[PDB]
Order: sequence, then structure tokens, then C-alpha cells
Amino acid sequence: RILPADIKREVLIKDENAETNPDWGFPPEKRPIEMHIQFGVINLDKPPGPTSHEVVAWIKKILNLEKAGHGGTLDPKVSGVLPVALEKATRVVQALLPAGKEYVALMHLHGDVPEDKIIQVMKEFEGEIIQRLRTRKVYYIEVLEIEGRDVLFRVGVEAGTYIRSLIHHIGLALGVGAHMSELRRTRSGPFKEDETLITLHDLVDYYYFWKEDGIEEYFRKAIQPMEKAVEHLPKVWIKDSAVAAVTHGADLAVPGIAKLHAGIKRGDLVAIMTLKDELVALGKAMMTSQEMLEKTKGIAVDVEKVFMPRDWYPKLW
Amino acid sequence: KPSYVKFEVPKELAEKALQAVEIARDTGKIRKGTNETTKAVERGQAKLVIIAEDVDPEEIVAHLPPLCEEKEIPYIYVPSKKELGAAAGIEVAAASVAIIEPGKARDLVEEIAMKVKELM
Amino acid sequence: FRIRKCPKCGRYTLKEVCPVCGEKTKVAHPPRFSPEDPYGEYRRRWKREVLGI
RNA sequence: GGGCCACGGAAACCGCGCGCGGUGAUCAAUGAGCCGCGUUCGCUCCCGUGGCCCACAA
RNA sequence: GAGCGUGCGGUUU
Ligand SMILES: [Zn+2]
Repeated sequence: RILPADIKREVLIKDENAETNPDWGFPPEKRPIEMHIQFGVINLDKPPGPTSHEVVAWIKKILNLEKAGHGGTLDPKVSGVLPVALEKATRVVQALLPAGKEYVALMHLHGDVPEDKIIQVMKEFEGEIIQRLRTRKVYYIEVLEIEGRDVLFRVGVEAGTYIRSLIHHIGLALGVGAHMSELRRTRSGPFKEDETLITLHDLVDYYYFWKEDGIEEYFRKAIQPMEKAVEHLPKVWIKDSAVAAVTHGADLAVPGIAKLHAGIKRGDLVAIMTLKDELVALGKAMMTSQEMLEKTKGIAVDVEKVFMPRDWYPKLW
Repeated sequence: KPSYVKFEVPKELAEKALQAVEIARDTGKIRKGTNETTKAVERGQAKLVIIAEDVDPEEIVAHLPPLCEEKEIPYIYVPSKKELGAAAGIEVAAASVAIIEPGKARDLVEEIAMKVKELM
Repeated sequence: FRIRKCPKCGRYTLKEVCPVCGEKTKVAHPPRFSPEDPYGEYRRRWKREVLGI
């Protein structure tokens, strides 16, 4: 039950001294509700019926937003985790779309099969699979329940994997054939079913509670800081004196690094965090975590997408 | 039990309630299903609303109570929605019911309606 | 709709009691939603009572 | 020149799907069928216009 | 304009 998102990362220290000045920046739980939204993401539990595109359209019109992009397009009949990135945080979906997903699926067998076969055979589908022509990875498959011809199971997959099709091929491997009668996505990258997974109802309500009734709490818990959309990425934390430079398009030179995750490799997508754990920008590593640690000069991260505004930190340079 | 269930209904009353509906189906007029039932209340044609205690999700009937209190219309609960669909003239479960016109359940409703004024 | 989940344990199941916790299970799919949200007004009244004055 | 940011790389009819209003049904009342009306997100590359910086973090 | 994410399809300069 392990997606790559899950791999454990140790945090290495490069400069013990580095401290961050509390006058500068806005840590996620220190952002006026308005700015919390501008840099927010919704862990939405898509209802069945609508297309994911229509859903986000209802949200823009009800929350009065001008931009909002959801990650991996859930099919109409499918429910569950649909991350909706908001306004100025829209472009973080680019950390999501690639990330592994998990679903709970109900497969209906067209014929009778012993509970042992079903399990044995479904285990054979872990690894790689071809579909259309493209190859995609099944990380794990877990059967929860078999009631006669109905098989309920969790599955973890690479992005872009077609569950309906997989269930089809299982039916074929079993002989009797099969179809998927129900599907729900329980995970997409860092977004899981937890207290942050809000339904449309709870959401549009909490909004009115704040906007019309003046209660913030509930609506603030509904929006997550963009930093959440990055929990799965390797991070390097940078000094205060380096933050403004980076939001102005400066690549990140070694000397501006405070701490970093272990096991970063050249080419890896990394997130660039301030010491207050704010997301500054996304980038591509030009060094391994070890090179960065020992070296005293050089470009460590090609900055590619900047999210933090240029006025949060002073132009120290 | 659910959060739209805002008070306690005794086996006797709840039973006197399924009988109530069972009568007006033929001697008078009733409506079944949350939509028909909600519409009745927003029209003030509902003399008595009957909601079931086992409706999942709650969003299906959550609105009925606050709705009935606004239009000053008596509402009452019943253990199961299967048996409520049954006693309405259908073979499928019905989540809620209105009683548009009592007919021959008049003094049976007044009974109900006046003893639910207590539990508020 | 057939997939259900334990509200205590989070376990997915087709049964009506958690095979793990023993709690009553609920439908896994959220209530269907409409932009017209016809009863939104009154749903919030019910909901405000739940959350507190 | 380079990196980054903003905006642009179509609009209008129509359809399946979904829903709302009205109606309300012989295992879909958690809504049939009939009618009417709604209703579709973004990201990455690349290209063009404009803006801000050129910043090894001292 | 070419790709991505399971979702869009057909008309007209
Ligand atoms: Zn469990």
C-alpha cells in the first residue's frame, strides 16, 4: 500500500544558524482569509453525476472566483478526491496531475469464480499494464470484500491509469468477464480522505457562513494552503536573503540553502520553501542533495514556476 | 440516530402515524417522495409531514424540519423508510410523506399534531 | 449505490456494519449537488443549529 | 540579450451525459416518462504583446 | 499550435 508520494525523506541541515524574520512573509496559518483563498487549494469530494469541469465551474460562480483548475479529470459517474487549485495557486496542479492516485472500485463478475482465483489473479495485475497505446503502473491491489459476484477492492496507480479498463482485463483473465459498477477516488498525490476532504454542500455553506454570517473558522478549514499541494515533493529550504531573489527569477545558488531533503537527484522536481515553510517556487534540481550540502557555490535549482509575490520579502540582494 | 431527527417518537405514536397515512391514501389526498413533499410544504397544503429516521445521506431530508417550522406545519418521524413507502401505495421505499387532506384521519392527525407540540 | 464506509474506521465495505469496528456504515458517495441549490437556505438553518449559535 | 510574472493562441449554433422548474409513475418517490430551461476546468512545452528583476544570498 | 489529466462529441468564416 505504498505510492511513491509516500517515500520517507530525511531532512539534512546545511546552515544551522539561519533564522527567519517574523515581519516578512505569511505562513499559511497567518494569512488573512482573503489571501488564504488567493493561495488556496480545495480537497474536494466530487459528487456523482457532473463532469469535473462543470463542478469547478459551479465553484467559480458561487465563490466568485476568476480562476480555478482541478487536477486529474474524474469521469462523470465517479466520486471522491478532486483537488481544486485556486486563483493564484492554480499552477500547483502541475505537482498533482503526475502524482499517483488511489481508487476503491466495485467490480461485477459476469460469472461465478471461487474467492481464491479472484485474489490470485488480481495479484497478477500489479506491475505494468498496457491500455489505449500506452503503458501505466499498478502499484498495489488490495481486495477488501467479495460478495458472490461482486468484488470490492482498493487500487493504487500511476497517473492516467484507466480502472474501468483494468477491471475489464481482470474479467478476461478470469474468463467470465467483468465490468466496473462503481468507482471512487480516495487519494490523489498528497490529497487523502481526512478532515480536509469537503463535499460541495459543506463548502458552499461554510462560504455563506463566512460571507453572510461572518464566521471564518469553517470556511478557512475548507481551503488548504498551497503548501499542501507540495507535501509529496522533495524540498529545499532557503535563507531569508535568498527569497526575494528567487521570486524575481533568480536560480537558487547553493549559498542560499538552509536545509534540504535527502536523496534529491539532478532533474528532480523540487519545491522551494522559506524557513517559515512557505512555498516560494517550484524548480528542477541541478545537483544531488549531497553536492548541494558540501559545495559552497553553484546553481542548485533552476527556478521554473514562482508562486510567492515579490513584495512579501525585501529585495535584500 | 440522525441529526435531522430533532426529537423522540414512541412506538405507539409512530405506529398511529403509519396508519394515519395509510388512510388518506384512499379517503383523501397524499403525496410521497421528498420532492412532492417539500413542494407541498412550500405551498402550505401539507397538514402533516411524516419523515423517516433512516435516510442516508441526511441532505435528502435535512431541510424538511426547518422548513416545516417556518410554515408552521407539524412534522413527525417513523422508524423506517421502507415501511413508509409501503404504507403510501407504492412498492419502493419513500423517504418522506405529506398529508394534503386528511379525509377520515382528521381526529387521528389532530391527535398526532397536538402531541408533537410537546416535544418542541 | 453500493459502496459504503465505516464512519469510525474509514473502512470501505458493502456491509451495513463495519467488519472491523462494528459501527453502522454509510454510503461512500457524497450527496448529489445542484447549482440551483433549491433548499440551500434551509439546509444552512439545520446546519447552523448543529455547529452552534 | 537571459530568468520570472501577467495577458493572448477563437466565437456562435447543436448533441450524448448531468442536472433545475412543472408533472408525478406497477420494484428508479434518494424520482419513470413527457415537456421546458439550464449546463464543461485547467496545467506543461512552444509562439507573440507587455511588465518586473538580473539577485552565488553577503 | 504539440502534449498531459480517464470525458467530451458534431456542425458552420
Ligand atoms: Zn476499519
